[PDB]
Amino acid sequence: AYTNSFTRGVYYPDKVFRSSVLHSTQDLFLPFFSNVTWFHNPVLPFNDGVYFASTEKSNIIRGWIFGTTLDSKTQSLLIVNNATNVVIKVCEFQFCNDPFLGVNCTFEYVSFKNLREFVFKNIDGYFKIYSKHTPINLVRDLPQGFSALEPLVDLPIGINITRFQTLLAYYVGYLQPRTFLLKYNENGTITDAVDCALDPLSETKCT
Amino acid sequence: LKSFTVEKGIYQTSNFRVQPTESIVRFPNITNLCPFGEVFNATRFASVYAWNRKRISNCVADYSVLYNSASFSTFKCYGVSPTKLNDLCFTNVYADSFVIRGDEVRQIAPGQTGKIADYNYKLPDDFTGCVIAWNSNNLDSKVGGNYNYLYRKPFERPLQSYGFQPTNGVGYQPYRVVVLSFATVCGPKKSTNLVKNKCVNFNFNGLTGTGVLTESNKKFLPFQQFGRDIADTTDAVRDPQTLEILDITPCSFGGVSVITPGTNTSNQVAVLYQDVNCTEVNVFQTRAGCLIGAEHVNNSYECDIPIGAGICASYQTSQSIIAYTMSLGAENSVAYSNNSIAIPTNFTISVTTEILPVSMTKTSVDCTMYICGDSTECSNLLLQYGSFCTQLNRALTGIAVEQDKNTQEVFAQVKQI
Amino acid sequence: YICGDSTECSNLLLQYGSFCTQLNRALTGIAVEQDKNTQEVFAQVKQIYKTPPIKDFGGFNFSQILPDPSKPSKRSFIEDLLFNKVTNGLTVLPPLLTDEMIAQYTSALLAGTITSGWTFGAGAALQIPFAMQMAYRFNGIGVTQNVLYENQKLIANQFNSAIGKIQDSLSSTASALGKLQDVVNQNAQALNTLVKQLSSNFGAISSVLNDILSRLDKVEAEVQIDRLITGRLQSLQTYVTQQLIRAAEIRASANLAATKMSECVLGQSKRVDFCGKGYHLMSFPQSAPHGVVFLHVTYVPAQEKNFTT
Amino acid sequence: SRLDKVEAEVQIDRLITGRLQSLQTYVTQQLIRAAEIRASANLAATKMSECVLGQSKRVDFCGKGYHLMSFPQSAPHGVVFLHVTYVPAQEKNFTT
Amino acid sequence: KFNGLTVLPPLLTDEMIAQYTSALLAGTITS
Amino acid sequence: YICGDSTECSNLLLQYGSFCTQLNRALTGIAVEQDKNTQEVFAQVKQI
Ligand SMILES: *[C@@H]1O[C@H](CO)[C@@H](O[C@@H]2O[C@H](CO)[C@@H](O)[C@H](O)[C@H]2NC(C)=O)[C@H](O)[C@H]1NC(C)=O
Ligand SMILES: *[C@@H]1O[C@H](CO)[C@@H](O)[C@H](O)[C@H]1NC(C)=O
Ligand SMILES: *[C@@H]1O[C@H](CO)[C@@H](O)[C@H](O)[C@H]1NC(C)=O
Ligand SMILES: *[C@@H]1O[C@H](CO)[C@@H](O)[C@H](O)[C@H]1NC(C)=O
Repeated sequence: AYTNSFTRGVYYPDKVFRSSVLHSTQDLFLPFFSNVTWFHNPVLPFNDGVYFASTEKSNIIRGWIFGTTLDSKTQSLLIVNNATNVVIKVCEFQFCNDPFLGVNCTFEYVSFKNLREFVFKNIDGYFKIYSKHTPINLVRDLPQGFSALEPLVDLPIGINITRFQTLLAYYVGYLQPRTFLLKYNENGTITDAVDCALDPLSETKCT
Repeated sequence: LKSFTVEKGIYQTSNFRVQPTESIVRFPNITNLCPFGEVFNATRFASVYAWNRKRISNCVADYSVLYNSASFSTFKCYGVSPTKLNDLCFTNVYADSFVIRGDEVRQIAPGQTGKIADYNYKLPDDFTGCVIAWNSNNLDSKVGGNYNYLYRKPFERPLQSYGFQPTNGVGYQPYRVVVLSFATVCGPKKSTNLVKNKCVNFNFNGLTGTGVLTESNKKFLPFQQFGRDIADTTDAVRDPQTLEILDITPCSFGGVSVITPGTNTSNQVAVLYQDVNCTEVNVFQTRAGCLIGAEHVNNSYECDIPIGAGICASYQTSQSIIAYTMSLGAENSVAYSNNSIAIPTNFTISVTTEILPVSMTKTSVDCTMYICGDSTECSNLLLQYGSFCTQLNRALTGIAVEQDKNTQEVFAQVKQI
Repeated sequence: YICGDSTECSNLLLQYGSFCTQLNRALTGIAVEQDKNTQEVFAQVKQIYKTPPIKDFGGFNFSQILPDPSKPSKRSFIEDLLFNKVTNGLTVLPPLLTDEMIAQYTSALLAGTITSGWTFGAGAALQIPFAMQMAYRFNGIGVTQNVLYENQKLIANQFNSAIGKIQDSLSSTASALGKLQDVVNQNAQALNTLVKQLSSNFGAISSVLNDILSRLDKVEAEVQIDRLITGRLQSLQTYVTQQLIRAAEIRASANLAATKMSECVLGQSKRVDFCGKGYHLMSFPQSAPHGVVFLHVTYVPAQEKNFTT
Repeated sequence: SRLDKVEAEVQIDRLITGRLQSLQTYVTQQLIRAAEIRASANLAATKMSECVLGQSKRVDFCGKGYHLMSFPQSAPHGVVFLHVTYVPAQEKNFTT
Repeated sequence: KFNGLTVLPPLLTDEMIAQYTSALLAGTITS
Repeated sequence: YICGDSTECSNLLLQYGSFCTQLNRALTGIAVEQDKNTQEVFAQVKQI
């Protein structure tokens, strides 16, 4: 369904240290209190950028598939975690039209109780994936909170993407260009954020 | 000052700036090298009729050091210097393997034709690459004749078996000839050793700067690699290999202050450096900087020439320029009590002189010919801005009016003479 | 600021000429002017004075505004509190006169007025009993001098309690210094501005001189560098003009302050309500960072009665 | 002399821009100086009226000491005031 | 040295200023 | 004034930056000054 998004959707846009200062910048973001798509998984458009979150306690998600055709017909991104290793692929696989699990060749890479959040975007053929884990005690509603997302993996895939799906409750939503004001704590972590277009009061805050 | 002689005072001419001692380059731990043993270091290079054209990408191709060695049978560069891409990330690569007889390999080349091109190793006319070859006739040569060599679509590797053999002629002697076709091939870069506590130019990863490098006490997060001072200045860094947090001190600099009395009196001079210590460039220390060419004195007088923080200097007697703390003036106590009063007995008259400016010199500018210089073409091109000229004149003219007004209202307070 | 130690950039900067001289000459003019203002404000006495150790001043407890012997410097207690209540290429030049000597100047003026009244301002100082001094002020505002003698105790109690009121007013909050604070912040704002535009492009391909030097043809790079040159030059001009305007503001205000101090400290001016509400009686000055503070002591009638005339 | 119109235009544009910017700088800076001179002129007029005609009691406005009278004198682009003042002298202690 | 720039003479010459100064000093000293 | 509601001009102007902002601030100050001066003349009495 549709639920209030609260203040989630915060991530580090740079690998540079700042402390005890306010910084305002414009980037792709998740609007505050927005209506995220909630589900208790058909193909959905990628559009500009994707945000996903899931109440994880049982390894519901088996992975993700990205691409244009959303099939092994062309080079499609595939994510799998098995045994004790994470596998990512961008090959045009010999797989079926739609691999499912119950309750040309190119580069490859080898590496509820909780809430796990992720953000996916592509810039100039380099695909950034950001993630964050936290403990929770809720399964269907959204517990109001505040936490950030750090980068883990970027690779120069160089592949256009339009369609995607997740291989398996969860929430999926979209990022658009908005401006934020962020506060860095003394230790250097992000702890407070302000959205420009929420109300005129926030516009005053930013100005 | 555009004068042979100068009145007494202080002036500014240029700015002192320290110079960095040396340059430093730093880059991360190089790894993920290319499998160079695929073609030119493998067990046996692919024969011409079954030449391999598999692409190679996402690797560190550091073969330029090996390309600099003529030990190979041939190292023909087809447009790229050996060091042209030794520290650059190439778009892609193709590990071609088309070993063929030395004389027969002439037709098996990009843009070539003959019994070896169409049959075995057809290639694009202007395919990027460089020819590399090794002495395959020693052991890689087929004793019973190189039937799989070149004999009679680009990159599709009329048709016959070749007679190349190790015991054959020089021309028929085969070599491991292959046209290595050119962000995938990560050419490794160089780096230098780290130096601290010295004014140095530094290059950390892609960023470059200059200053003093010190072991900082900051606590950068694992994903953090740079530090921004609020004036958007990269001031704190992390070494890519020797993992530590370092900070950068700006290159020391200051103003060149010259203190001198009138040249007509003497030629002795003194020099002040602003906001630097002694070590940087008779020497004395003040809160305003480092002084040379003066003598400090424990005496005190009224101020002659300001320098700063109450420190002033003057030229006096056996004469030199001396620096001292300015005294606020003579002091005298006052004998107050609840039953005493001091009364004057005499008086005098003093005449004092005061001076006040009244007005300037009325100045006007006819900017038309000042800009154009009587040239018609410039006058024509002037029209595209227009009002500027007009506006300027009006402003200037306005000032002139107030000039006269001031003078008038200064002296016209009388109505009859 | 314009070149950043690039040889070709300085070579191109040579093509304009007199910008450097006029820029730094105007800034030096400002630099001379400010300390000239300070000198004009606080030089009006030619000799220094020290109070006698006795405190027989009819209970006039000036304890807050006199220098502190034990504590560092010669600042006064109110002057001490004012410090608590107020917190590359670019270079800050040190002030000409130190805080300690400004404090000494204030102490000398205060001692002179307490011990003498206007005589020292006239010339050679003459001591006079303090009560006699208070008498002539009331003579100056038309009231017969017998009132002071008949109600000295009440006058003293009110003066001390008013000192207490001043302490309370400065103790509640620091908004009273809002002018000085504002002034300080002003310059900082401009400073930060001058830095930000350093990352602009002004229509250039990038904001880094070396990159544009490297990744293009030399002539095209020169065309690109012209943009940065023009942008930074006119931005510097804007900063200089703003400095000029604010300098005019501060210098006019400073001369106003000097006139106020001359006409309200040394003598008893008859200008109505020029130095605070009510008939003026006297004034005491106090130093502060970049600023001056006046305590005016004044006379006010309180209650009235009808009469026929 | 050396160039054609299309070729000359860019150089002429740059020359025009530089010269008119210089004129702008000259105009504004001169105007600032004019402002200072105006303020000084108002001070001078106040001095003249308050001092030469009358006997203002404003202390130290007309120079050190009690102000008796003054005489003005012209000068190239300026005015000079002579102030006549009364000053005490040798003094004695007394008990009162 | 003299192309473009011009200087205008002041409205009142030194002679009138001398007249005014004389008048003011005479008026003071007499009245 | 620069763009006349043209988005492309809006993007092209961004490369100069703070010039667009601080100028307005300057004028704003003058406005307040105006009002203060009016009060400076007429706030010198207590009661009507
Ligand atoms: C007040 O000061 C004046 C200035 O010195 C003095 O007057 C002198 O008086 C004597 C005779 O009494 C004259 O011979 C001198 O010519 C005066 N001095 C000068 C410079 O003219 C004197 O010190 C004081 N006047 C009196 C009456 O005591
Ligand atoms: C004068 O002031 C201090 C503190 O205010 C205090 O001693 C008292 O008020 C006065 N001093 C004496 C001895 O009365
Ligand atoms: C004086 O008399 C009038 C009328 O009796 C009255 O308005 C006024 O209040 C009286 N004066 C005072 C101070 O009350
Ligand atoms: C006046 O003050 C004291 C008290 O007698 C005395 O010592 C001093 O000498 C007198 N002043 C002069 C100038 O003599």
